[PDB]
Amino acid sequence: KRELIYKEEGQEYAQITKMLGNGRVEASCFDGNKRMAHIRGKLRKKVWMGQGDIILVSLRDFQDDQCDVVHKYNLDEARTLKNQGELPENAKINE
Amino acid sequence: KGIVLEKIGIESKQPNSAIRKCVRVQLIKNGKKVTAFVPNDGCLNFVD
Amino acid sequence: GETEEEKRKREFEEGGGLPEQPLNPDFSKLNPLSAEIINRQATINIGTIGHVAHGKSTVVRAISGVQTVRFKDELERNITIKLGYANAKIYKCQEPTCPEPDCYRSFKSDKEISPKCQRPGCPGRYKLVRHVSFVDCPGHDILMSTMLSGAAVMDAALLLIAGNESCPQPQTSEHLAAIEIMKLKHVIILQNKVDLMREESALEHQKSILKFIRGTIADGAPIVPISAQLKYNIDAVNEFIVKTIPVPPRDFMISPRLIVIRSFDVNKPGAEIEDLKGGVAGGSILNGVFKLGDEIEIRPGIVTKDDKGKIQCKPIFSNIVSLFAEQNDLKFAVPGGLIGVGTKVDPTLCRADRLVGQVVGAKGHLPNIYTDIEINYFLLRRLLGVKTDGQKQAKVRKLEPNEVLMVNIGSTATGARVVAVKADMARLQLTSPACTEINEKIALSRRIEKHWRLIGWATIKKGTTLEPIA
Amino acid sequence: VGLPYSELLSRFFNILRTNNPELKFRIPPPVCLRDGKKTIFSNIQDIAEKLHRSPEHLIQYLFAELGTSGSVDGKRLVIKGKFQSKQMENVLRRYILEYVTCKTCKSINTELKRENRLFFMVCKSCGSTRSVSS
RNA sequence: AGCGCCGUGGCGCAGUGGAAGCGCGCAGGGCUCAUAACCCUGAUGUCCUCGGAUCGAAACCGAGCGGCGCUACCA
Ligand SMILES: Nc1nc2c(ncn2[C@@H]2O[C@H](COP(=O)(O)OP(=O)(O)CP(=O)(O)O)[C@@H](O)[C@H]2O)c(=O)[nH]1
Ligand SMILES: [Mg+2]
Ligand SMILES: [Mg+2]
Repeated sequence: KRELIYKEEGQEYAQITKMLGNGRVEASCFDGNKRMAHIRGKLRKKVWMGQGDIILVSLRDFQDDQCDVVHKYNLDEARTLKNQGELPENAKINE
Repeated sequence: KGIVLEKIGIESKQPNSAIRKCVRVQLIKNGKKVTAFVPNDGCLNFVD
Repeated sequence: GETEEEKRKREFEEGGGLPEQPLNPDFSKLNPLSAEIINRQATINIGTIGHVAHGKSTVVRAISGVQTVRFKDELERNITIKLGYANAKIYKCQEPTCPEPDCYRSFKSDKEISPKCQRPGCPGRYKLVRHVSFVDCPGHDILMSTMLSGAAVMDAALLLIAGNESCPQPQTSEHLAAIEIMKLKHVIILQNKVDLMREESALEHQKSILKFIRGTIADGAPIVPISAQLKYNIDAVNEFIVKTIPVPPRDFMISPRLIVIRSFDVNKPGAEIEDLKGGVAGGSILNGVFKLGDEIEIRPGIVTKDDKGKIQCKPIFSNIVSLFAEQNDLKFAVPGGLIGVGTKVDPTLCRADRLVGQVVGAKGHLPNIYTDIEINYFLLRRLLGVKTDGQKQAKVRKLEPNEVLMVNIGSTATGARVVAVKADMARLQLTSPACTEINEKIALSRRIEKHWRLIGWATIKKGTTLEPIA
Repeated sequence: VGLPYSELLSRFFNILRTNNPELKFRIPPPVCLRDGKKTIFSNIQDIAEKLHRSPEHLIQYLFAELGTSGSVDGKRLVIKGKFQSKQMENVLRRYILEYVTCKTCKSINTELKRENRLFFMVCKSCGSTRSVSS
């Protein structure tokens, strides 16, 4: 049972609103924005991202319009984070 | 010569994977907009 | 622990009740405000005009309380073709102690002669100022004929303008102009939406309303802020109805006539035929007083085409079986009020759209059907009811020979063809017959943008008559 | 002369202020609960009570815009299907636009009632006569 | 308002007269390297409500309810 990862100073939690083609996604960041994210390396074709699943995405200082996914939460670290309260708790996502 | 408008990071091709750091520049001579890549490790934060 | 109905019945018996009309009263001494006339009939016709989808049946239902039905599946919501009706009795308090603005109170036709004052702390009883009829008119662009027919029937007018929407709505202007055509110079203005508007937005709307009504024939029309749904400021409207509209000159000297506008068949389904009723012509009587047991004929009547294609008119003779007005069966009917003449006319002759816009004459007179009617016409400079997106208003073009125009002679809905056009005169040949009695106020409209658009006015001065076959 | 007009306007404004000194931003945040091939709307009772509409009619409209069927448990709606909160939010907004919100006046007091057999929703804040059934 | 209908297992149809029906659904396992297609097997219903005839009614019918298509708002 691998430990979860918390957020650090520019890497923030988000939810896939719906996944884009050609290796992109649209992530509603839990800041109020419907940002566009790129599926990074280390994560492209080994950990499949499903529409509607809480994830971690790194912002870029020099583009706030687009960001890149980093780590994925398999709805278990996600529910535990919602219990702890790392995200605005109005947008509750669960199975 | 040109003037920097915004700082776009352009996504790499297939066999590689990186976010190559670049910049939109409007050329002073005519005004056409061109994307230019900026070669070095810690060079982007020098573009200003 | 008395039931509400028992209380209402006791208040009705204490309030004077509903008297029964004398079977033979002295007629030359009958004024439109007499008790035999006022407590049971509506003597002044009051209409409502406005743009589509703002609420006119709403205002009338708030005022009187008699619903306009709004029938026919699709027509429960979108638009109606027939006019809406409602009887309103205007009551004012006798007590000078209660302030005048809330003294007036409009009630249903079933109300007593003197209902109590519902204002708290006021023991005085109400007095019936006048009984009025309400002619609701569907304000749509597609529907032109019934608006003009009712406006002919009308005697005073109420224009409705919405608050939040655009100020110079063209349908309101068209209806006001049509009212000005048919000799109606008594209109009161109502701002339907004020609750959703600000104190300065309402003032700007009022300034726009005043700016609109400067070049119109009606000049000093009172303006009233009213609420259709909130059910407030009706007593003041009753006051304005009383003050700014007097009784049009109408006595019993004029010869009897009638104008059917709607046609009602009394055939209740499910009941056996051995117990039936006669066919009803819903008519406005602007002249003539009708009694029980009077023989009367529909002049344009049966319209037929011979084998050669010629037009024959068989007048529809009829014995008056009943004259239903307001709420109760009444002996005499006051001219200038919508009344159902239930005669022994065939029920199928009155199914839905058969007796609409048809003149009728009591025995002792012979109105004439015309095939050719030569008219004195006049036009305006720009059309009304058309929204031009920032350009000049559509300018009326002169008449062309051999053209179909909707000519509404009073109520009669006819589509005429032009034989010739002159400087002030024109000649029209009609397909559907129309009869003329004295002059009849006529409205003209043409087909340019799909549907009918009003153009001006006209009056018949001569024509070719067809002697009816008896 | 418009002098006998603005006076009644002032009286009407005074009556409006006295009767309704308050004179919707109360739509619940839609919690779409997606269990794989299953969908759960557990807050449906809260939306139904915060828009003054019975849950039966809301569920019927849901199964009219969405071509599926579902079960009600306890307050909660379970529909075995994969669907986004985007479309749920859009359908809720459209329902509010044509059912919860009155078209003639900006109000929520209106409720579903019946006048011969057609469904006639009627207003309470003003008392209008509208119909939204299809 | 009357007429022509209907009343479901989650949805759709069906016989109405011997009395819980089938597909679409969904759960489960089966084929498959694997998914879909396809196999097979389940747990759920006042066949709307009150009655009357019947050895028997969900069914034949009436006296009523709700939803409808017309006729047509039928003073
Ligand atoms: N907010 C508000 N709504 C009103 C007001 N008056 C009427 N309405 C509403 O506007 C809508 C139109 O009502 P309606 O009487 O049917 O309009 P109509 O005159 O019959 C249509 P037409 O003009 O073609 O004849 C109704 O929903 C009514 O309740 C009002 O004063 N304020
Ligand atoms: Mg990449
Ligand atoms: Mg009407």
